[PDB]
Amino acid sequence: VQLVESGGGLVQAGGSLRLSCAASFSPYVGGWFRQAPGKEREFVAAISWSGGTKLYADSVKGRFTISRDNAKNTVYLQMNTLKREDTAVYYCAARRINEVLTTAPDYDFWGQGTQVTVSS
Amino acid sequence: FSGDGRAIWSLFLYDTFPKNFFWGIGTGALQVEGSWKKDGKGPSIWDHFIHTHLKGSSDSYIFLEKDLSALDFIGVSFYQFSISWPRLFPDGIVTVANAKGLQYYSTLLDALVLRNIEPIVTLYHWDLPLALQEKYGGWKNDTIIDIFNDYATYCFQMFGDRVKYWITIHNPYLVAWHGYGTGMHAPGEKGNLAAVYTVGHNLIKAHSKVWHNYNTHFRPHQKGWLSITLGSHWIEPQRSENTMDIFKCQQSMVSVLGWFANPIHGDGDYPEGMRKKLFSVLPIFSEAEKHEMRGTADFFAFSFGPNNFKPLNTMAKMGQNVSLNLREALNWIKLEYNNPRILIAENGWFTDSRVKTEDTTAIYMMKNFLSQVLQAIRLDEIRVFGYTAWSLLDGFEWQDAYTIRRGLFYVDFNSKQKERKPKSSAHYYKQIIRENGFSLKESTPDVQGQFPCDFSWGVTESVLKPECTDFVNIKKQLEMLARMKVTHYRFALDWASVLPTGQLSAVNRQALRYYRCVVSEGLKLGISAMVTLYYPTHAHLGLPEPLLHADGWLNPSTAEAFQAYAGLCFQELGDLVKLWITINEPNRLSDIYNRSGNDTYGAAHNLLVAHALAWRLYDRQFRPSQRGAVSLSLHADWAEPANPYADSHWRAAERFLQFEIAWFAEPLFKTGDYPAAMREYIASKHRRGLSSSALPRLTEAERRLLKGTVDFCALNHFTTRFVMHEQLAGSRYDSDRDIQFLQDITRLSSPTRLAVIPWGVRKLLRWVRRNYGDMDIYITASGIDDQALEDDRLRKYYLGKYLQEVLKAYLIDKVRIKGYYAFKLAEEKSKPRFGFFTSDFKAKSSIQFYNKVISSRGFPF
Amino acid sequence: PDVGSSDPLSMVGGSQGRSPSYES
Repeated sequence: VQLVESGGGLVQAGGSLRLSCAASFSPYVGGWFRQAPGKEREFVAAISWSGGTKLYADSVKGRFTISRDNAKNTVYLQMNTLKREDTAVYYCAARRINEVLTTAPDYDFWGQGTQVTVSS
Repeated sequence: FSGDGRAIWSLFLYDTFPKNFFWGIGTGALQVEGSWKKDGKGPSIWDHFIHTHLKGSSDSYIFLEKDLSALDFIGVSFYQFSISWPRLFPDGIVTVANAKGLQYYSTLLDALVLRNIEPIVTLYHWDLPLALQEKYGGWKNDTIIDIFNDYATYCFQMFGDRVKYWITIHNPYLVAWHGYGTGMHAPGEKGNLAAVYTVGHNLIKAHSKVWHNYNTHFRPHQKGWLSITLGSHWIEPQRSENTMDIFKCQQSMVSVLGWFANPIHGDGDYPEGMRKKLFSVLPIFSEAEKHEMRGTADFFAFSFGPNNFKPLNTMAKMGQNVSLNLREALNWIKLEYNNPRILIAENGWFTDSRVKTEDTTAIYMMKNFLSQVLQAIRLDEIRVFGYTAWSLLDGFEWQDAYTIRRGLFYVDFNSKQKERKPKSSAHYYKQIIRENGFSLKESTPDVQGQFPCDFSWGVTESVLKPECTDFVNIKKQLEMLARMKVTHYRFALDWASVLPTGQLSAVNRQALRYYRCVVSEGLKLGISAMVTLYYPTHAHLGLPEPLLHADGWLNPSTAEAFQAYAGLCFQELGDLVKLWITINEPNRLSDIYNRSGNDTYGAAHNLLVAHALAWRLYDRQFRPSQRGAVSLSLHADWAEPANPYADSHWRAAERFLQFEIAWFAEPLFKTGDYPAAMREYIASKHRRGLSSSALPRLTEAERRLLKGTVDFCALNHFTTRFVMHEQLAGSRYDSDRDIQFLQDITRLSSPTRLAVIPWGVRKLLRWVRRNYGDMDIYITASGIDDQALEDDRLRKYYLGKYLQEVLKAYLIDKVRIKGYYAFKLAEEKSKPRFGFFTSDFKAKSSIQFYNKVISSRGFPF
Repeated sequence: PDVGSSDPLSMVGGSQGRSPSYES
């Protein structure tokens, strides 16, 4: 199971950015984590196999929305009204058992990481 | 295809199911688990519905051991249970799973695989998580479709390793109709028309999404099957074959079963009728949704049981008549949906909640249902591969709560231990599985052998009234007897025609001459006569009018009149006639004296005296010269217990025989007095304030007269009764024997409901032999009616089988059985078709069959 | 069929009925 992030880069604050994780069989839970230099990885958002269950971190509830298209094996993270507090490396994760969990030891496969930078 | 079902409305000798047929039993999570708020189970709509609209259950969730014990006792191959969604996912959305509930289902699945029991797992059996009703509107909101597919996905992932049979929803018809139409079921919205059809729509669409999920992602590595359980009722037309009653029948079926079946098992759409009748209440499938509904079931799971039948608002009957005929229902599925493979996913009935373990009717309902399934498989070629009895154990039965029971296993809910006791149907379903059908065990295999060269082969007729070859009557009879290889003929005289006075002072001598002519013509055919003096029938009591109006058989002088009549007939026929029956079935003559219980006993006392006076007259004054033999015929149907696991029903079967045969047989054959069993039983129910009837003791003179007054034992045997112990009220004869009867509607039977139960005659002969010893026995009546007027296959069948058991009683059991008289020779037009010849004197096929047996002296090798 | 009774098909009788012999 390989995952690939797309759509990082630099954004003006209050702007918007959209990451996608493409995967290469079975159903899975799509996850997203962000990590800043010297801090522990923090959960951002996750989504059940057919999208009935979406979970978000409080710090992003309202601004971020997660969605997926199973036909293309892609989960999307739609980030709107980005803060400087949102600058981090963003990792997509996959978990096989269709249970939406918020801690990183619960995800089996991890993407390489994409950088998101919010400047003024 | 759609509509092909209406066709449905416009000798079966199979006992055992296909090899590899598949036997199971079911439960549903909410009925049996208990522990509704335990180990972080979320509440369901049914938890809320009970604590709002009503007032531990089987406690399976803590007693898994005890239900695995019951499964092992039954011997089922599969067990069908359901996963309580809120016990896994308290808020239905698939956030963190509740690990103690996952442990329970995992532990159950492990145990079944290790006991070699296939799990059939049902995702949704009505217990929707309360949080989805409150947040979304439950099945009203179509967001449920993915909430449901997520839940199934986890369930496939956690259990598909071990589960090869999956049901998405149990009976979506009730989900929509009673949840939102009637308000009988959670969540309890009444009259919400738009909801009913939106709910149905979301259930259909959710199922389909789960099927495709399973088809794509799990079937390749798990290789199981998925269906949905469609419940329905059955219906038959109000009027015989009314063309538009039949159309309403079809509408009723479509409205319940077609509504969900046509999208899933049919063309992919709702039924055309519904689409018209509901052009804008009913949602619309896009042409692409139509192609993704068609075919989302790997078999027809079908439910047929009390929940599609009661209460009356469950289905629209549309003026036509309700029906429990499972065979026709299965046939309807075969024509509508083009002969799919059917699993019966739920079947059974219910018993009242004060019945504990002796569920007699439950056995016969199960027998009847199973019989209809076997007919469906064998006669109609319906691909029924499995049967789910319902249910494993008593539980909470939805809106009825604990007012009905449906388990094969009793649960006393007031005991903490909640033990699972096998009911009678658990014993019965156990043997069903052991034998893979109907107990082929009371049916011993054919014997080869022959009756002795001097056996009497008879035919019987009833009363003949008088009109030698002059008499037209006798010609037509001779023409019949000439076509039979019988050696004996048994016919009755009309007492009132011989002595219209009832006194010898006025003998009709022409009547005796006609009777004599009957005997003498028969001797020319080489046929001996057994003459019955008095043969009472429903239509004609048979008494000369003066003694009828003088109280009939309640008048002790009616016994003396009979002695006068006997002597006359012995005098005027006894040189020709060497066999005599005084009275035909006097034991069943009690019913004419229906009134007092002491009335029927008194009439029977005078009937015994009549016989003993007639017989002693013969023994003293006519046997020396005539060297003939004299007895009487007792009606002697066999009796077995209705419920064979009730020691009380065994005792009722012996009490029946006491009251039926020993009533007359004990005084006249053995002891000169009534059988002890009868006098002593009638003692209790009168010493216990229930009956004002006494069975009068008999004078030592009365004893002396009746004792030993029979030359042989004569039995009219037709059928076997299945008897129940039931303490009845009243003081009538019927009341004192404390017996009710159960018709096993599933046995090969005649038009008039005579059961073909051959081995009953063998049991009877041995019961007779053991109570009354090695005296000689003639079967003086044996037959069955039959609609067929040329090819009476049922008569042929009865005759071959019963005579085979009589042979067994002769060759194997060594019963001194000397003769067999078949019943009967001809039939009258209004009367049941019991004859070997039609009313027009045309011969039926059984004659050739009876002759062949006679020619062979049995069934030689 | 009395759909509300536990013996909807009325199998439990209590009436023996006449023998073949009494129906002629």
